[PDB]
Amino acid sequence: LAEKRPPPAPRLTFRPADSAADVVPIAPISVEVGDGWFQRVALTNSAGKVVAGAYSRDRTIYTITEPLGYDTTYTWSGSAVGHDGKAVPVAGKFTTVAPVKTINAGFQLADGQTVGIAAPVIIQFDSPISDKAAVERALTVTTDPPVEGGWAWLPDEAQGARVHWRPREYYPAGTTVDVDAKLYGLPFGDGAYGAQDMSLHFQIGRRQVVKAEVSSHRIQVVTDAGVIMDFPCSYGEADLARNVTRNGIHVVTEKYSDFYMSNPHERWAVRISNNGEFIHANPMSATNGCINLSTENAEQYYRSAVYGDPVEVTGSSIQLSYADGDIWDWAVDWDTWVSMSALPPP
Repeated sequence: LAEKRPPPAPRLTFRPADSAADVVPIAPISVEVGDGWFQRVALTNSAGKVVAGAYSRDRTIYTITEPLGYDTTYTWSGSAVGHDGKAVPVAGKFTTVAPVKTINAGFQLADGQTVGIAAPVIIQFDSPISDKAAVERALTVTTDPPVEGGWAWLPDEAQGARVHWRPREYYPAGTTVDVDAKLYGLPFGDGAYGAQDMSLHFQIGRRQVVKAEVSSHRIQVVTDAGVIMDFPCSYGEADLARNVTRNGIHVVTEKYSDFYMSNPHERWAVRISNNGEFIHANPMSATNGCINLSTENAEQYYRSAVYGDPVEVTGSSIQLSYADGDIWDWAVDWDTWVSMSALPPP
């Protein structure tokens, strides 16, 4: 009487497909239907935590907005209505990748920390890294004002790989810094995967430069206010190479009102290298390896020093090197720094 052909059943498309394994936890997750709309859709993990997602306006595509765990099986549930009014089930599952190890990371600065104009940004991993190149492309640095700088890999330590970021010149005073590392779901190398996304905000403090000419027996501290400290001092006399204040731009890191160090008890000490070079107080009259001040002067200097303040050392036979230990970043040419990037340069 009135004959014809039955019309369209809905057509579900899962990205990722049912029973997929080794799914990367930051891949795009979705279920798309055709010839019909979604009545309900929801995705849960093995423990029944509902994962937040979102429909498309047409309500024919559902998508996950938050990223997933590792080594976790997720399942789909819901229905989509066809032109019938016939509801059809939306049901499926997949398991995310389960890496050999999650490699972590951690900046050596805190959020909101205020530092000197030569502060490097140091990320320290808790493992070696096959694809250093890939971990780098995840990194982003934003400064205000904008400033030229660059990532660079140093020799893996006993904790693991490490990477430093350095602006080519000093930060302008007051510069805000915002660094972002998108490492979650990131294949570091082999079956190892990045622990988690990281981010850091910090600011550069007042411009303060130290001027330390070994032959002058003087040290100067210079700021926006001008020379604010000119002190007589004693440098390391180049008679034995254990006892020469190394040459080049140093960076202040630690400081102690009172410390006890059984070398390779200080007062008002400021560390300017992991080789054990300090600016501090000690009984003298101008030699050694440090930079000696009167107790009174060392105290004045000390109270003004700040993590990341540069100390310019000049006129010395022995350049500051990797051998001296962190921070040896500013004691190499920009081109050689750029060379240490795991990606090729502009």
